Amino acid sequence: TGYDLSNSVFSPDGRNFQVEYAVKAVENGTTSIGIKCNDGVVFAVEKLITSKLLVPQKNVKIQVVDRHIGCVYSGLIPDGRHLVNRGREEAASFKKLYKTPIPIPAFADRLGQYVQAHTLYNSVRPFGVSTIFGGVDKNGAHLYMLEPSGSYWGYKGAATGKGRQSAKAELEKLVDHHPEGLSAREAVKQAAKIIYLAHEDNKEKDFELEISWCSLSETNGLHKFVKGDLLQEAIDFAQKEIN
Amino acid sequence: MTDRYSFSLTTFSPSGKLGQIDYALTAVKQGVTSLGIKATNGVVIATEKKSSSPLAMSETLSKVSLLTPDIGAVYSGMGPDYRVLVDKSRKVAHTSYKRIYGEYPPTKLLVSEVAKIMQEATQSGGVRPFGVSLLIAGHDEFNGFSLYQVDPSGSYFPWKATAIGKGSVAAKTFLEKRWNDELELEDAIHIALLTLKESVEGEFNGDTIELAIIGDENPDLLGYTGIPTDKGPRFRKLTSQEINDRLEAL
Amino acid sequence: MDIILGIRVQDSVILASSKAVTRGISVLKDSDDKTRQLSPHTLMSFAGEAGDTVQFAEYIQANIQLYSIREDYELSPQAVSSFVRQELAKSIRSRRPYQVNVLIGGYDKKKNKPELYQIDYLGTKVELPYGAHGYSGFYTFSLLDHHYRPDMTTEEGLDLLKLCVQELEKRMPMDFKGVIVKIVDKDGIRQVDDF
Amino acid sequence: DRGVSTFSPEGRLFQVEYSLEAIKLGSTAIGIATKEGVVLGVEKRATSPLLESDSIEKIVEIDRHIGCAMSGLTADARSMIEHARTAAVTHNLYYDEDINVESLTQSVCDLALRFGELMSRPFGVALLIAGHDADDGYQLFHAEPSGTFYRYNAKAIGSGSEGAQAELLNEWHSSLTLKEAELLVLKILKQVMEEKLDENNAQLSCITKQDGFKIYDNEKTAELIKELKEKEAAE
Amino acid sequence: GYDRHITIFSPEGRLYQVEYAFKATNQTNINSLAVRGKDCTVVISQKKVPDKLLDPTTVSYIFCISRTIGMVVNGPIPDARNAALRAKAEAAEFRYKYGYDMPCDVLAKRMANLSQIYTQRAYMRPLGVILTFVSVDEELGPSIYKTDPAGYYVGYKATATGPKQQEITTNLENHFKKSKIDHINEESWEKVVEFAITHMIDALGTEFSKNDLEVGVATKDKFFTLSAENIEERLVAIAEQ
Amino acid sequence: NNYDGDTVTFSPTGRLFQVEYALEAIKQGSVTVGLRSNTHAVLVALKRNADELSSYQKKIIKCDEHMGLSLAGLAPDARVLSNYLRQQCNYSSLVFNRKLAVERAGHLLCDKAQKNTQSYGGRPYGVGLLIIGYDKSGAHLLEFQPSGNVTELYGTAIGARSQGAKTYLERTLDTFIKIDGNPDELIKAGVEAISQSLRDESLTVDNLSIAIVGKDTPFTIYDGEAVAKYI
Amino acid sequence: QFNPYGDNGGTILGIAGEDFAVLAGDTRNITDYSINSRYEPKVFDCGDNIVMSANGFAADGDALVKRFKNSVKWYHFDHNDKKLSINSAARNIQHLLYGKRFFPYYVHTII
Amino acid sequence: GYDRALSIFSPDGHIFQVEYALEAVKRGTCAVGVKGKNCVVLGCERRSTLKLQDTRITPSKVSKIDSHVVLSFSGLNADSRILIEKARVEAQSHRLTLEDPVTVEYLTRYVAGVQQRYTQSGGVRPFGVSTLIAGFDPRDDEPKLYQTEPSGIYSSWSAQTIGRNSKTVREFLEKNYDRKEPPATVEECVKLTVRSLLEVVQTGAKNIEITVVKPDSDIVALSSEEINQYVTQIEQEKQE
Amino acid sequence: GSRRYDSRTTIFSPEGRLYQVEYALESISHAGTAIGIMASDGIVLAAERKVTSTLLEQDTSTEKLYKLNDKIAVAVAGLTADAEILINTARIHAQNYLKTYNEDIPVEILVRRLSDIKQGYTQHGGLRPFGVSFIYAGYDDRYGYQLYTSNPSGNYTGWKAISVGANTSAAQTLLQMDYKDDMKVDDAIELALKTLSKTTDSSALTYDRLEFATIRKGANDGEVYQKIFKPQEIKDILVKTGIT
Ligand SMILES: [Cl-]
Repeated sequence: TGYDLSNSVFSPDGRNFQVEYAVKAVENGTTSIGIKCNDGVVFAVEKLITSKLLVPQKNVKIQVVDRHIGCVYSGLIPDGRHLVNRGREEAASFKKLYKTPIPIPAFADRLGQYVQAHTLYNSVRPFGVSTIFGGVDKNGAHLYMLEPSGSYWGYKGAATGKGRQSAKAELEKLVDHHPEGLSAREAVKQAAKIIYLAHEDNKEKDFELEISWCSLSETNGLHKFVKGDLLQEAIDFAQKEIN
Repeated sequence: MTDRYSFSLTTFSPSGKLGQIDYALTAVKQGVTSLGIKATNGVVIATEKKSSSPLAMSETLSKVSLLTPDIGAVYSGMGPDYRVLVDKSRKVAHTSYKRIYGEYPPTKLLVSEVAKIMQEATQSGGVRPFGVSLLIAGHDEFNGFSLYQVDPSGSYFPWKATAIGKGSVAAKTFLEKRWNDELELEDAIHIALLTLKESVEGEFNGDTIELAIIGDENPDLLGYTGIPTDKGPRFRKLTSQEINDRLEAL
Repeated sequence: MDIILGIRVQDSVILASSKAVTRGISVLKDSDDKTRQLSPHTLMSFAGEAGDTVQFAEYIQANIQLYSIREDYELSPQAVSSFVRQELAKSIRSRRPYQVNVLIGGYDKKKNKPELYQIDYLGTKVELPYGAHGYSGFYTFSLLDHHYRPDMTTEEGLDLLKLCVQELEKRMPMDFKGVIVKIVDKDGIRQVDDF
Repeated sequence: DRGVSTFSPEGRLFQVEYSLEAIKLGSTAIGIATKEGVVLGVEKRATSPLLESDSIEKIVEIDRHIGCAMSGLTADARSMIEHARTAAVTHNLYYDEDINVESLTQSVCDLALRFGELMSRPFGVALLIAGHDADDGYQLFHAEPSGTFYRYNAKAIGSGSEGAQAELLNEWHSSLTLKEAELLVLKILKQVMEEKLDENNAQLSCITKQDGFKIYDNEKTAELIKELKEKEAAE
Repeated sequence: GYDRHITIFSPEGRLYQVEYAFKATNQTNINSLAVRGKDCTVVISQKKVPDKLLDPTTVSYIFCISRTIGMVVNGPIPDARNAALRAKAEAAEFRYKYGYDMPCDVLAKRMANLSQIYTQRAYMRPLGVILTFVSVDEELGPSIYKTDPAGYYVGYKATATGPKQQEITTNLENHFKKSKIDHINEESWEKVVEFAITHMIDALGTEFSKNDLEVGVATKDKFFTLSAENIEERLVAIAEQ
Repeated sequence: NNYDGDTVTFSPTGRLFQVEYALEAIKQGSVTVGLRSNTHAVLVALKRNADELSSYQKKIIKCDEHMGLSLAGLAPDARVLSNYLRQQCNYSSLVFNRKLAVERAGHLLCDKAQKNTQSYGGRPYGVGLLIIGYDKSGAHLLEFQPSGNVTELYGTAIGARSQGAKTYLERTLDTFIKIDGNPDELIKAGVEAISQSLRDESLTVDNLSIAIVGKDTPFTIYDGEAVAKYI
Repeated sequence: QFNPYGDNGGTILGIAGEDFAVLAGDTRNITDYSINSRYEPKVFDCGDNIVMSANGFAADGDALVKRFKNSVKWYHFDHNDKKLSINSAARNIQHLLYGKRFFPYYVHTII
Repeated sequence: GYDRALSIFSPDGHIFQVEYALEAVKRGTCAVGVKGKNCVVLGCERRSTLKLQDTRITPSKVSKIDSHVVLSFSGLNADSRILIEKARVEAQSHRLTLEDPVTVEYLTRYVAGVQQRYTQSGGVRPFGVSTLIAGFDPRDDEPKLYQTEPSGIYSSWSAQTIGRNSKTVREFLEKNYDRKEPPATVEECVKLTVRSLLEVVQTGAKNIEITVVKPDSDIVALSSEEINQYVTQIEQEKQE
Repeated sequence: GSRRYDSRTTIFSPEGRLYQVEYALESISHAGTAIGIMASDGIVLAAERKVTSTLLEQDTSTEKLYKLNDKIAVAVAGLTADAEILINTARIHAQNYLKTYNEDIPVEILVRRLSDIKQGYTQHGGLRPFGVSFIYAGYDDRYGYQLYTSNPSGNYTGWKAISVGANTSAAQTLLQMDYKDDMKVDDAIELALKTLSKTTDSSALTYDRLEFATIRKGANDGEVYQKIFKPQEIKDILVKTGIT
């Protein structure tokens, strides 16, 4: 034993226990999700209201990369911010050299290789975040989910954090019941519902819903936050479904 | 990041042993038997092509390697460590010698340069020693034919004949009885094939044996004509057919 | 600075070096000693660009004095001159070269021989019976060629040196305000206070 | 082993807490700030009678308006003094004025936590920095290897510190004269010192606006010791 | 016992981190196979999409390294992509510097030398992957060269990698013992892919749908991966004889 | 236990012990309170002395004309972080002729604190900060933790016994938020909040430290007889 | 060849009274024979009851004034809000200017 | 580069590597310094375990730093060469810039500073060496004798000893050295130095080295026979 | 991080010893014995090759005696590979000194330089020390014939006669017994070989298990000649002295 004390050390299994311990921090965090729709993607996150003193709508968790990519994560919030800061540098240098904005699959590997790099050495710690991200590029909509190991795949729906099993079950129903596809405005409503259903795992404290989206029709392919009437409409829809 | 291992991983134990060097020699002991025999008009180096799978093409894996036109090398121990050493050995033969003096290094000096690389892995920060013992056979104008062994420590010794790896103890005893100072190259090749048969279990033929010589100049292998002083490489790898021919007279 | 001479006689080396220090228009000093003692039996005179001359001389002095302490031993004049030459030969390909010419007069206590070395700013070393830098040689060498003998006494060397200085005072346009003369022999280095 | 900059479970830096233990072993140094000046005094503590005690330099000038006393691993203080002197002179060069005592203290304290894996460990010495400036008048600071500095009306550091500090607690008031402070340092030093206090194994100094920072002669201090003995015998 | 944590020799003359990296290789539980035709080199690999939420088009362990070189990986996807990106960079630089397309075997050696460095230098860990490189080389013809975490590499007539490699290896061994040739004597790559899939079915004892496989084909001057419908067509032909 | 030797090591339950120990240093530190209305933001800090001869450790640091913070924990670390903020505020002014947004200041502190938690050799910051400011979107109050977590709040408190002041503010939320255009009443609410965290000791003239920033109010600190009004 | 300097013209005037001081300057900014601006402020209040003007090449003038104002700000931070005396300001400006000895601020500064 | 903090604090407030460097000094051969009225004498033990030595070429225990200052030591011999070299360089650098040779105090302060730097620098261990530095300041006839040690503390001494059995010779010197009247002549000072070594040395043959430093760069090392005369006279007076 | 695996080669024990230096010396105590003996008219270097084979090519072999310049040579005891690193450094230092001063390097200056390098590996860098002890045999016009030794600590000392490697305790006693100051090279040759013959762990001392060298002013007039003995010449001197 001692294989779990240092990062980048293979145990006799062939496992890197430090990465698996980073996963435990991710599992401890709040629920975040992603939904791929017809012409775009929808992100949503559970924000735990620790106290009444928290200013509503201010501690924004979802982050934009470039103008067309949305990133959300569960786990150690600073680690997620660090990863997005890198993502923005990657997306900036891509656009600088190649003119076109970074494609989503291209962007996904930039994050992937960076997170994987933090499993190669004992002088660094793995990322304590699963990141769900995506957007609209020239080849259409893309949703990705990136783990502490550097592992990522494309997704129809994605979920991570403390309510991930609850969320995943709900996402699987949507995939089955909508083979032809889901619209952007539908996905916003469903995202609101799924976060509300996934809130049963963090039921002690009440929460604040936050949603964002990229959609070719609804937002011109750009990332925008769901605000005001459209947000309240999704909250009402979500509140109706739990009761 | 940064290589934060700036300290030695090989250190002296209370008994005065350098543990990692001893363990590297243990790894060499587990490796497949290779040998070298020096004759009056040539040197022969030989080893068993231990194929990891029958689907693998063992011709692609070269255990016997040309370092310079007149110098060749064979090993026992860890193949990957040998492969990078051959790359470095070829390069150093150019950078620290040919690009200065306009000619290839003599066997002993190239050996010295290889030995230096292996010693540095025994003292430098954040590395283990190389897990190979080399046998370097070669010729140069002023020293003639020579055969050297190089160990993980970086220590090198000149030999008339020797063996390393799996069945070295038995093979060295076999060579001691057969070797004399009047051997011709063909006699040395014959003894090499006899000695190497003792350590090989399975198939024993030109496809499972690798064998090269440092002998006469090969003007057919030079690739060009018109310069009288350039007469071609003394290193020559024996073909699968050439080995089998000599196995009939065995 | 201007005029530096050197002459090796039977049992000593004599170095004559001007006293004038001119800054374009005015003569700022008429008593400047353009020499440094490197070791008890080795003296270096020098001439070249302002600042560089003294900086270089003192740098050499410090290095030889450091060697003398470390080994508890005086380097031979040949060894010191070779060290000095290398420093100048290194200097000439630098970003800003030392613009300094030197004479190294020394008495080798091992061989019991005086030795004069002339080294210019390029690192061009020559051992000589008599030497000079700059325009000094042009006036004096014809006199030295004629009168010099290898078995001369120190007193004969000084007389020949007076004749060289007199010729310089007659035919040179610059007033170099006379010379400080120093003798390097078996007993060490001393200054001829009346010249 | 473990990191040099490691936090303990209580929320303290191990190395900083251990350097504080080294300072407790050091010789006693006492500072007393008054409206007529600040007085700095130290226990020399020679390890043998053959050691020429006047060579023990535990009180040091930083500038004309700032003095400094030390306690602990006194060799560590040399680079701190050098920095303090350089900071004091450099500020005068840039601003054509004396540097504020606090600002000097802050500059010294910025070095303290520059250690890791910069230097390899914290300083093993505490400093009493005493001075005067036009803005805040006579000041006494206590600079630790944690990077923290506290201003004090009076302060004792070293092996007899907590005993001396309790004594300073009672004795200090805002209307002390310089002569009263001098005797008070000598009194408390004599109390906490192992060996009997005299002019050779204890040193005094002060900083006044007029004369600046001055280390006291052994002849001058001897008179203040004799003056102390008589005034204690007087009741 | 720190001789098992970093890449230094144990008393036995063994590198335990290298051996444990070989065990990380089978963590995906995927079996790959590579075979050579006359004009082509075919590589097939099991595709397992366990989660329904996954976009199955993005689940791939086959990579297009250069126009001519393809690579399949046995091991975790982060290390696989680490290797893939590097091999792409190396292939591109090689073409720029030396004026011709990087051969499959040279790339395999270069990647193997990199993997050797991680076995000697302590700060760098080995990648827990086995890289099987495939091409139709302009000099050597159809080529399969495989690299592991030990920094070992060798050319192959055919090969197999994964948890059930031995069953596949022996199946292939027995076929080449009959035919007595170093390749699949077949004109079209389509039939060589059919051979590959058939002999994986026989070795593993499992039937495959179009979404259970992943196929890569190397021909002269291009390497390409088959779509689900291209594989389906392949599976139809197998079933009809 | 075995996973607290450095910051680079996760525990088996996914915890960073060195960060948690740095967090502990804040709880040992003296209490400080932050609260705001729509017009003004206020810091109230209980300063701590070594003994009766010593001065009271300053708790509040000014970062710009429109921004500043109160500290709790290692004061040198607050000096480093406040100096970083001063520079970032200053860079925003010099380059963009733009006062730095309080939210963006929090984001910068978060990211600076994060790099220390992922790399080998270094250590986490051992200090908690309460940043107040007035920018283009009105009054703000942030809570910085050296884990990296920065949180915008109406009111809060950090340090020893801070839970008492934090409960009081949680009750008073609806009252003090409405104290617009009245700095003295907002300070009174802060002074009354910090009073809930006191035991044995009470607020004296050289013990209390108050700062305020607002609409037409630069960040100004009040110490000594300037805070005698509020005692 | 690129010439990094320019002449923006203008004229300034400082006069020290017994208990006061004035620093005047025209508001015209020019290049060659053209007027750039008829009102471009040249004399600036830098805080701490100090006024400053760096006349000549306006870009270097604006740069220096900007840096001194910044020096005043950091003087307050580093030294407990102490007032920067006019003599101290002057010495600080010497170091700013001399800092670019070998690529000067092409300005005549008056405070 | 190798950055590892080797010299660090322990829970009890000690830097063990500095303290273990002192243990290396305790192992080293005894060195002694005694200053008279117009001279300083540096005595040094040579352990007689090593015979068949070439005493012409073997590194002498006392080293000249400049023509007016000397340095002896106890502890690791290899380590002492590094300090001596640095000191010698600084002595010539001081002459070059200040146009005046080092004071004995200055030279000591430099060597002590170097020793200190090695106790809080990454990747390095402390010097296992204590030194005795002695000499006369330029144009000054007052004798100077200083001591340094691995920690970097230094101080001046009327007389002092370092190395193995230094406790015994310090005991001797503490009763035999009078401050009010130090050894008035060179003879008296050398005699007291030889006497103090004879408490520890074993045989008074080639095991004692003596170096006498006088004002104005007058440094001479005594020969075997000259020292042997002191050894003879001391014991003949002792037989009474 | 990396700290976990750091042996810490450059630290003091509680007793004030350098662990790695002590263990390096223990390593050297198993190496083949090398002996140096200085006479009035020259120096002798004799050294024992370690358990050789019959198939070792002895005439082209060099494990013990190396040439630094025309005036100075060294006998090695310990890791041959480590010694060769240091030997090439020393060879360069000698040529650097020659280039700078146009005079051959004095023996002690070369010895000090090498010894300072070894010292560096014990005080800083975190690397293991060189597991080598040298005997330096050399001549210069200042001190004449000189014998020195250096070891992994970087400490060096001068000698009239000295042994390094195996059985030095026994060897040094035998040398101390038969050595005299007025001795000559031919006598020193005999003493060196007699000492090895008695201290050797082998059954008998033969030509094939020895390297041998002499630095002599036995060169035509005032100059010095290094003679690295050939296998046949070592065989001849063994018969002459009466060992075989
Ligand atoms: Cl390569």
